[PDB]
Amino acid sequence: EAFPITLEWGGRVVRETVYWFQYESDSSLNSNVYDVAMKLVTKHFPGEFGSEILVQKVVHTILHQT
Amino acid sequence: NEVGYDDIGGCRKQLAQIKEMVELPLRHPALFKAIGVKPPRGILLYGPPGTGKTLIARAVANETGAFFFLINGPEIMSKLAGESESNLRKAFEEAEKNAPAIIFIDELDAIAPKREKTHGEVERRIVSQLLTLMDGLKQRAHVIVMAATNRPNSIDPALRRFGRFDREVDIGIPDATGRLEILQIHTKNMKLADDVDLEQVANETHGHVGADLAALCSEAALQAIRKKMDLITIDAEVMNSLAVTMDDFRWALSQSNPSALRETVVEVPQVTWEDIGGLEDVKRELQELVQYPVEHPDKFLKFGMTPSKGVLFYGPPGCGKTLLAKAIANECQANFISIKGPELLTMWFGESEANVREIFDKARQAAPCVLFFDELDSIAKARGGGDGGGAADRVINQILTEMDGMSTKKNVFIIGATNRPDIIDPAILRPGRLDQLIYIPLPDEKSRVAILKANLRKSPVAKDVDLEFLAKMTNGFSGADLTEICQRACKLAIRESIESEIRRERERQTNPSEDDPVPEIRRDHFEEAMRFARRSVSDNDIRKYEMFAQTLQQSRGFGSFRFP
Amino acid sequence: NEVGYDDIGGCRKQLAQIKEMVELPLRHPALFKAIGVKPPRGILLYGPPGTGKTLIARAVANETGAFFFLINGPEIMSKLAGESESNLRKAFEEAEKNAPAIIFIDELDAIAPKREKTHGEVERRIVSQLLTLMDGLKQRAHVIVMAATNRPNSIDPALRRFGRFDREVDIGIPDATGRLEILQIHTKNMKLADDVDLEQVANETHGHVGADLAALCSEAALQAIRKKMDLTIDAEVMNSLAVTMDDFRWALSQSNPSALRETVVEVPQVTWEDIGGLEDVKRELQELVQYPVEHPDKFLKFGMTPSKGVLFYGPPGCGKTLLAKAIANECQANFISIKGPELLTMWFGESEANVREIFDKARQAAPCVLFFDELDSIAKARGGNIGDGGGAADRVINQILTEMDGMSTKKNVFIIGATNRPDIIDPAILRPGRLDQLIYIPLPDEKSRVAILKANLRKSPVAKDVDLEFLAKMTNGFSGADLTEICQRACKLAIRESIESEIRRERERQTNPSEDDPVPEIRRDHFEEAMRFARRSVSDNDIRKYEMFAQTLQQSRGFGSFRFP
Repeated sequence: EAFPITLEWGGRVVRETVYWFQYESDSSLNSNVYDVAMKLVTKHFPGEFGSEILVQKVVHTILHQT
Repeated sequence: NEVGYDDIGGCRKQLAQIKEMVELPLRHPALFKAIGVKPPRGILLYGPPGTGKTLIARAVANETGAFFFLINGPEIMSKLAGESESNLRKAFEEAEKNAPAIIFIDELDAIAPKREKTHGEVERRIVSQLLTLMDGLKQRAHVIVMAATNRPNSIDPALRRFGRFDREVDIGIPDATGRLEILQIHTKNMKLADDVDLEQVANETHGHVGADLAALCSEAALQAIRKKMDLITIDAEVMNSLAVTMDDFRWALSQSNPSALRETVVEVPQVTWEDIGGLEDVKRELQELVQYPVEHPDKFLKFGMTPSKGVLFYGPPGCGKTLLAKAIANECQANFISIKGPELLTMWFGESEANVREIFDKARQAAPCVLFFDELDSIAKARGGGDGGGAADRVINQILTEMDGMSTKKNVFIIGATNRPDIIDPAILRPGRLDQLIYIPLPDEKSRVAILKANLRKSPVAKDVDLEFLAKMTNGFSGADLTEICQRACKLAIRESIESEIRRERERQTNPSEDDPVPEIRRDHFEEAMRFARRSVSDNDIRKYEMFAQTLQQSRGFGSFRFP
Repeated sequence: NEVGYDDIGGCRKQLAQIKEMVELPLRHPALFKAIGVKPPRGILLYGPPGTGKTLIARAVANETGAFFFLINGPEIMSKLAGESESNLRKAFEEAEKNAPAIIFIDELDAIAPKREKTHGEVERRIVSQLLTLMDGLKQRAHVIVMAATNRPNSIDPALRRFGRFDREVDIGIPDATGRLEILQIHTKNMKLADDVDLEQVANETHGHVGADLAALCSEAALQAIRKKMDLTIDAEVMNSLAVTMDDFRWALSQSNPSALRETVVEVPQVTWEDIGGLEDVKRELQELVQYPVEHPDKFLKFGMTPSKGVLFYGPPGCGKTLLAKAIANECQANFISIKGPELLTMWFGESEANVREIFDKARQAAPCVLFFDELDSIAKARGGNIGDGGGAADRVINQILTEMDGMSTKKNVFIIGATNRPDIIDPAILRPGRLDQLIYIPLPDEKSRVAILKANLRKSPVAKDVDLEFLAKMTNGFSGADLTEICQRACKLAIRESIESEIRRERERQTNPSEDDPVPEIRRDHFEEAMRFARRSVSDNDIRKYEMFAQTLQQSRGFGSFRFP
């Protein structure tokens, strides 16, 4: 259910594993790609300029993984 | 006979505008002096050739008395140097003697084309002569000029200044009703069998103009004559007994090449809400943003609200975005101009982004209008879903520039449409430019029934088949998929009919001694066609739009607010 | 001294169009104006030079009996300024005076070329005078003006307006039957031998036009004269001057055609027998192309829009072109082929504007099957999916999309794609309202291979002992290209053996000075030897690609369980 995505912006690298929690009954705890991408970017790349590109790439990676 | 209003059709709106502009001044010259108001000096009509602009001017002149002088551009230029100036001056000189009068300059582009198209000296002298004549026309005795040109950019801008051809009328391309009227006018002196319905050909003759329809009628009549001529200052009753038939019209229709296929068509779409029959919230949003501003301006003034410039659709491919835009344009009875993605791609490749200004001028000239941009993301995709740069590009930049320089007083509304709401340039979504995102979800069961019914509206369908069941089990299908199912069923029915006809012909061959085998699209046809059905957009595709709508437009709608 | 219809050849269809257009208005002047119709004010024939369009105009004028007046564009432009307009006015007034009449303006481009070409004041004044005269024919009665130009865009667009030149007839270039007709017309007076088969000559003389064929006939006659030069004209001596097929072949090898590059538009001679396979593909192409021309009423009855086109995909060289030509033949519809190099040339030169010209030509030749040989060529050039900095959209494919969108379904012009790499094709061209149909062309099976072999040997005098049916059985997985290669190798071996045998016979004559053909036909051992030299162009793994593509498309297809109580 979890797949790895690493942020690469401005000559940098990190290690992370995204957790997917879909199929939950409430349908709210189910993962949202954009929320996950923004959370990961802010957690690993806090206050980084031009992070919309990185978030877009992370979203594309999430979509392909899912 | 003398030309008149009833002798011209397909330009009722423009004809009424020209009447409003010109009839009152010429018919009642004394009124203008009393009120001390400025009448028009020159009305410049533009449109593709063959729209009968000369006929419009002739009718307006005849129906208001006055004197009509025609100046043909090619004729003026054909004359020797100096002779052209003499004739051009003499035209205006004489026109006043019979004032009030209307002078029609046909093919103005020939006389005064865009300066960049001119090279010689005497070419510029004639243009200066015409400009000088126009300046003196200001004080002339109720003399008006109506010059016809292909387009506003086809003539020197010096002729478009104040005191000159400053008022413009866009004759444009006739629409279905206009085509029917033109066909009626051209078929007035023709004998036609009852099978012919001009409405069918009018609804079908897309891309034709006034001249082409006359050619179509002539070709149909000549086919009738030739088909009967072989078996036969005329042959008297035999030709007086000539009767055209719908088959002759169809054949002449298939043997004509319309001259305005590539012109941007501006007309009120015939689509209606029942074509989609769903998305009540989207209907309400479109109503609020397109109907009230043009229906209740007083409400917008009473409050400090300013109409929004436009919206932006987004969702799975082929779900009804164009359908919704056309429906909203129909509801307000507003023109509709569509700009497909290939046009934007052509502008990008050819570096012709300057044409966006022309598109917006076209939209402005015909208002209220719903300017619809089908695929704003086409350029973004063409550069990679990336080439290593920002979202900015020349075509979208020009769209932004034109949108910013648009007066909210005009009722031109911009509608976007994309399948990748994330790769769109962020600038176009800024407040003041397309500041709303409307998600067009996959059609629902009721909407699916509506779209199925709309598709089959022109196909004789057996009463046995119930579209509600078909829509029930086709959950997750897009509008394109349902139209595909209908087309497949029609194809199967046609094939069955053809094979049955072949078998009947063979039976006739063996036994030289009859009813329609399959007059309706049988249930079994829809049964087999559904086997070829396939969901176009996967749930993975639905995920992108669902997440986009769940995150954006719902991220921080915290609400839960109330004053003490 | 006067020409007629029988004198003209190679343009039967266009001649019929011209006749139906002009003869009736001219033959019955008063009757025409009595009925509320206007005849063609001006017609514009065009096509590559040398097709004798002037002869067409003269023949029409003679047959209808109308007065004829010829205007030489270069002649008119030769006259010093002022005299040109006077001559034009005199010509038009003279034509009116002897009405009904036809005015044929030859080399119109010279008088009124593209507006960019015109530079001087008099050059534009002449064009303006011509336009004014054109618009002045409405008052005149029964005066039709026909002009000749190479292309519609080679003349001032102001002339092609309404009232002025509006009807256009594309003379084009003659086809095999037309070439045979032209050769028969030209060789009417020449005394020929019994060995000449003008049918075969017309078959070989591809790319020729009337003038080229006339020059070829003159060259053959002069070759015969040269052969008989040493031994006022005596009729019997010229009777002995019997031109032979050898002279015609010599002229063929010596003549330079003037229309080789011109787009060829004619009904292909291919037939389903040439490739007797894929019955399903046959049925699909039939439904797409034949029904909407032979059953127009059915679509209206059921209200269905004919499909605009279809897309092919499969291993290289397996009949993707043969099927298209066969379907065009079945409907007797003209066929236009656009090779991949043409698209590549348009991309490299950024001349995508020519796509409009291709589509215009196809539309003018309705009904017609527009065949694009390689829609993947440009995409493959940019690296394909191996490397693509940009996206699928490109200049030429974008123009194709635009022009297909702008088409009118009433014209019965059907687009057919053809590629070996369907993966990299732009998804835009597969959208509904476009090709919107994918058909997989697989490798030929046994019966198809037998048909292919028979077709490829239909011109080689093969022996009776050859078991083509067996040869197909062992050649499993061979594409049509590979079978043609087998036949080429067999014929190469046979011809080498024949020539070596003739050399041996000559050597025998030399060594022992003092017959029958050693190899009159392709012997079985020739085919046996060639087989050992053969190879399979397409491998099993590269068939797996198309198999997987088709399987992926099919898997999307579901819901085959529509019960519908």
